Formats: sequence, structure tokens, C-alpha cells
Amino acid sequence: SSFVEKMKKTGRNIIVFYGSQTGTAEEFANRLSKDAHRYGMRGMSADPEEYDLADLSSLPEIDNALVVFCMATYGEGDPTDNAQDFYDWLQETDVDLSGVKFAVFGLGNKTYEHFNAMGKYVDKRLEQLGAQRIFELGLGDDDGNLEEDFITWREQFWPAVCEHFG
Ligand SMILES: Cc1cc2nc3c(=O)[nH]c(=O)nc-3n(C[C@H](O)[C@H](O)[C@H](O)COP(=O)(O)O)c2cc1C
Ligand SMILES: [Ca+2]
Repeated sequence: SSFVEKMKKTGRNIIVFYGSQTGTAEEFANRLSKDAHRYGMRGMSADPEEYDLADLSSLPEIDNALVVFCMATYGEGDPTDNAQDFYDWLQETDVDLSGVKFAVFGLGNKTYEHFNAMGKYVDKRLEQLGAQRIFELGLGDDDGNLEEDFITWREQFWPAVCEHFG
């Protein structure tokens, strides 16, 4: 039903959504969610298409809640198929996301004109709606070494998360 309800009943405070077509963003999401345990927290990865992201407004019910988005960009700067509902919702919504804390890691390739469009958009839109960005937008480049871009981001991400939540 609701992802916030699932997190509450399974003890998770971190949820990582993945916008993926070929599985790269899903694997990064799984890796980030497992990392949570190394810092005394608990996370889970999730396919946004299976949920209603309007529920983000209920996230502040969970202590030290953090939502992370690992999003790939396809086509003409389009979202992946599984992130279309989320993309559509983001464009038309006006909900207040005060209290929400987020971070975004975008998967793209610098050779396309619309480099990491999806990741850049989600990052910008969440802040516009009232959410608080806890760590800078990661811009992974699949034309170079995406894996290394991810590791560099992740290496600095956790210390920042720990710093923020104490
Ligand atoms: C057919 C196709 C089109 C792509 N189009 C874009 C694009 O317009 N912008 C961009 O930054 N990256 C683009 N990329 C590259 C990616 O988003 C990169 O491969 C990402 O790692 C894919 O993640 P995923 O496995 O989770 O689906 C494209 C990749 C493919 C195969
Ligand atoms: Ca506010």
C-alpha cells in the first residue's frame, strides 16, 4: 500500500527509489540501501512505479527519514519507463514537502544533449516543493566510468548523512 507504512513496520528510515531501464540504477539503489546498516540505520530500495510518491508528505512521521533517488535519463531527456508516473506527478503537483530530506544521484552519459536531465529535474523540483537537500546532486557519466562516479559520490554521501542526523 504505502511505502511509509512499509518502512514503519520493517524498521527502515531510509528508502532508495530507482529509475532504471537496464538495471544500473537498481543495482546502485540496492548498494546504497545495504550501506545504511553500516551507519546504524536501515534502508530498503524500491521501484517508484509500485508506489504513490504523493506519500512523500507522510515521510516526516519516521524519525531520521531520508529519501534517495537514483535516476537514469533516457530518450530526449526522458525518464525511464518505471519513473514516468513519478515524473508526471512531479510536474503537476503543488504539495508542500516541508520536512522531507533528500539526495539524488543521476545516471547519464555526457554525449547526449540532455545529460542527466532526469536527475537534475528531480533534484530541482523536490527543493522547489519544499524538501531539504541533504547532499549535492551526483552526476554519473556512463561515457566515462559511472562506477567510479558513484563510488566517489557515495564515499562523501554517508559522512554527510551522519553529520546531518548526528
Ligand atoms: C538508448 C539510450 C539513450 C540514452 N539517453 C540518454 C540521454 O538522453 N541522456 C543521458 O544523460 N544519458 C542517456 N543515456 C545513458 C544512461 O542513462 C546510462 O546508460 C544509465 O547508466 C542507464 O541506467 P539504467 O541501467 O539504470 O537503465 C542513454 C542510454 C541508452 C542506452
Ligand atoms: Ca517549509
